[PDB]
Amino acid sequence: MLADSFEQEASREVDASKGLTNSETLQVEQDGKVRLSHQVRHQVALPPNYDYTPIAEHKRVTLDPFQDTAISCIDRGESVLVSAHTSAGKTVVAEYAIAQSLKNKQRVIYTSPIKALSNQKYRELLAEFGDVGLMTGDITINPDAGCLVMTTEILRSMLYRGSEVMREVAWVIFDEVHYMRDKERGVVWEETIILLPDKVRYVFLSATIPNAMEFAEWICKIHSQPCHIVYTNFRPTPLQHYLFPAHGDGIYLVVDEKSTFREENFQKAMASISGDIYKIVKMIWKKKYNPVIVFSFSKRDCEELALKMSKLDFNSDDEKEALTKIFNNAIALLPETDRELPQIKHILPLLRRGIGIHHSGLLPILKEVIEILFQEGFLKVLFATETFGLNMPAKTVVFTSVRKWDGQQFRWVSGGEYIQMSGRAGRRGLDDRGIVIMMIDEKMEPQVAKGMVKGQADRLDSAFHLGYNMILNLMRVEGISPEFMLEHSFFQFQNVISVPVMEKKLAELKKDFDGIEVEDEENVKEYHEIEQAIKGYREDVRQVVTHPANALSFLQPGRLVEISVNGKDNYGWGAVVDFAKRINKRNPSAVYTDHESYIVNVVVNTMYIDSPVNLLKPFNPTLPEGIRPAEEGEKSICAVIPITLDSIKSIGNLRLYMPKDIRASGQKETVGKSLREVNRRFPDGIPVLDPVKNMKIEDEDFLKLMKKIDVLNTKLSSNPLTNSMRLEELYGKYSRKHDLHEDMKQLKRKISESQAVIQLDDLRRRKRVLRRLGFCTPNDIIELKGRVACEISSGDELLLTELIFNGNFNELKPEQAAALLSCFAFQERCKEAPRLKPELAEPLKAMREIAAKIAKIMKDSKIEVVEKDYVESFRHELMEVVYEWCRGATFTQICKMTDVYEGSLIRMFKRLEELVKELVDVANTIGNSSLKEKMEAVLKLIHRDIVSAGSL
Amino acid sequence: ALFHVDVEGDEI
Repeated sequence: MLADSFEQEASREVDASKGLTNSETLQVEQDGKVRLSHQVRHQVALPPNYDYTPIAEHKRVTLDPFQDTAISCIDRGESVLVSAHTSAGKTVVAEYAIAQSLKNKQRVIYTSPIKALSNQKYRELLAEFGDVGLMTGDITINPDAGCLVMTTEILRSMLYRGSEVMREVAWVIFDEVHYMRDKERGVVWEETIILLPDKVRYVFLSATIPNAMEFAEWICKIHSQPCHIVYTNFRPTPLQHYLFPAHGDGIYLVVDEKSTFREENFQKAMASISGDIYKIVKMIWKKKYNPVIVFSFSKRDCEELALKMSKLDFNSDDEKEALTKIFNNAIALLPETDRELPQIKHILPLLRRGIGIHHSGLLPILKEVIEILFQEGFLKVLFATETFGLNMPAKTVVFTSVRKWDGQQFRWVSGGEYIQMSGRAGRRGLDDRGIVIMMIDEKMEPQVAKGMVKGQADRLDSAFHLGYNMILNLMRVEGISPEFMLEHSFFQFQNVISVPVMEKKLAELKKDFDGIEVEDEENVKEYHEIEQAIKGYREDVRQVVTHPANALSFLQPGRLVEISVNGKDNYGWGAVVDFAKRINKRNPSAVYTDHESYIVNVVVNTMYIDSPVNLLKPFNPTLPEGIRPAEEGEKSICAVIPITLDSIKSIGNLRLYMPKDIRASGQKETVGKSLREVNRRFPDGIPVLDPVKNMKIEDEDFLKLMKKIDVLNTKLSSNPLTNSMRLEELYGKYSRKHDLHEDMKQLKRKISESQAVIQLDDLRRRKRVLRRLGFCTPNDIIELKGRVACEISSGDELLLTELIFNGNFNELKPEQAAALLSCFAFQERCKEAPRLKPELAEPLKAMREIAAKIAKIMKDSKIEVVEKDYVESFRHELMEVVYEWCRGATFTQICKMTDVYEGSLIRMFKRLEELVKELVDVANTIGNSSLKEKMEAVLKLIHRDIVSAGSL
Repeated sequence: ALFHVDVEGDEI
């Protein structure tokens, strides 16, 4: 039950700006400034039968109205979720709540999402109030202070115990709440927010999200209290968005400070589409619009781009000597042996010239220095990646490409991703405007562009899921039930609100169903079922025809083929150009489908003209987003695309004359002309190659399949409906109903799955795995094997527990165990490592054997699991790196041993440190003294030199 | 003309 849904407009004036246009962007007011406007939205989720008085009349006991409303709620003692951009001023709301609790002699808690941000907030809060303390997973300081900044992860472990500190706690402030949707660590936020006391109030600070009300309602239902939302797209530093068509000299304003899309400038920008980074930085330098961040999505793209900046220097020798002193002082924190590291020496010349690199591969010391030198204005252009929460604002931000790389494809940047990165432009006070520039290399459609630069932010969708360590922890605690979590998870709340919108689609879907009725239903249905059976068997022969054994012999150059990639995009009839085996340079010996085992280059004449074909890779058949068959009434351009065999609908009996160099100039045009002729001489269609007479497929099972088809056709030819004039008419009326009926049956089950509690079956399945492995008794009373799994959190709690109790680490050496545990701390992918020596392959196979024993139990317990996928999820590629690091090898030796970036090695070593420290504490509970001495020797062996070095 | 009809499969 909701109410009080008023919007209110707030206007202000800012200095005028022509930006990069040779003309003013917005009509200036009489005062010589430009008037802007933003909207502040408010709603409240009320619990049933609650005495509520509408806001905009609260009295308090340099502010924006979105702060005034949110503060008014805090003054009234009701929870509030604030949604606004990164610089909009949300911290003003947290400070009021942190103050209102002090003036009442009450305690307030503050949770920070990522690492050090709490520690910096700890120091920042002391200066503002004094009566503040810090509690964290790493260190613990001052609990007795009135206010306490605390890690979010530490709070979840603290609420299971029920430390009763909440006795005199009035407000819990969650900063950057939208991290609750993180697929890896988002479950924690939901867990802690579920376990909050109903008597405590909350202040939720989140970025711009559309579904802010779904979160407030969820708060309202769980904790039986009203919950407000305050939303505003308000951008404090106004932004200007430009498009830079590649290889051109143009710059076009596509959307301005009022978020209005400039149509004419766009079509001009697209007209120009027919080095580049160098031009844009030199422009921004001469126009004094620095600092700049040029975002690349790959770590190598950043370093390569900065290398292309070899010519320019942005710093005077006084500044070059200045930053070099800061650089050298920070390097001093490293051991003298690591101060001559190649990554360190090679980056200094770039820094002296005023150009910086910032990516996850950097050493922890270097990343920190580069961040500071950029703050000091010593670095004028920063080559960075999307992954950053840091305070690194620049006044102009540039994107290398208009597309982001997906796991296997190049996808268009999403509306949200543009919002999250354009926000890195503009600085409060310093800059009158923020500039974002996007280099585009494709004749993108208008509606696609509006969806990007003017799109909407991502929704805050729950990522709650059951965990084995979570379930075991709930068994030790007597007060909270796993069923209770599911019933209160934001996930469950999102399903119970989904079924009324699904029921509307269902009742609408059946309205079309009742209105359809086909005469002679029995005869029409039989004809439909037979044709469907024929459709199925004929698709089955296609797989036999397209299989490499039979197809490859007939895939000569010029062969005519019908292309239907992924059963969706139909390119019509084309000509085979060449074919070769698929090898997968990355992650070799990867399994391929028999039909996907080969890649065929085919010429097509139905490609949409403005499709960006320049993105095509020679052996990557995943067609990038935007490469599509020409729609009706659209121009066609000849091109060559790669396809797997599954993308062939039928193989032709004809074959063209192909030039030696199809890549030559105007050759695709001449072949496209011949394709037009073959398509013209055969308007009804191209004859296919006969599988038995022509292709000589003689397999006996194949012959039985063909006979199964012939039977249904003569069966079809003897149906009463075959000789009817209304056949096409009476069949479409039925086939439209059958599709509807299958759609309705799908939705009928979909609502059933959401009618019950979510993953309630999954909870019973996980518990079955625990009882089977011996982690709890057949009556789910916790066992010792289960108790030790509660202590493990930096890795697979089940497998690490089974390895410890099975004595796998007993027969090993400390250098061997460290390499084994490396498979539990390295999650990112890398190049396949060389074959392991027998000293490291034996404990690996000894763990892979236990892993399969677990995977089979998960599959047998009815959990959706691929056995092969699970065993390979424990990356062993760094085993030799960790092993030699323990044997005394230097950091310079192990870096030349893998393609993993230096910073990533540091992160996993430290992540391995955290895991080994957990197994040390576990040896105390299990009472295994031999294991304690083992893991401690492992920790001292890893913790040396660079990994042991500290931060600034 | 611009092509030929081919029904034989190379490499047996």
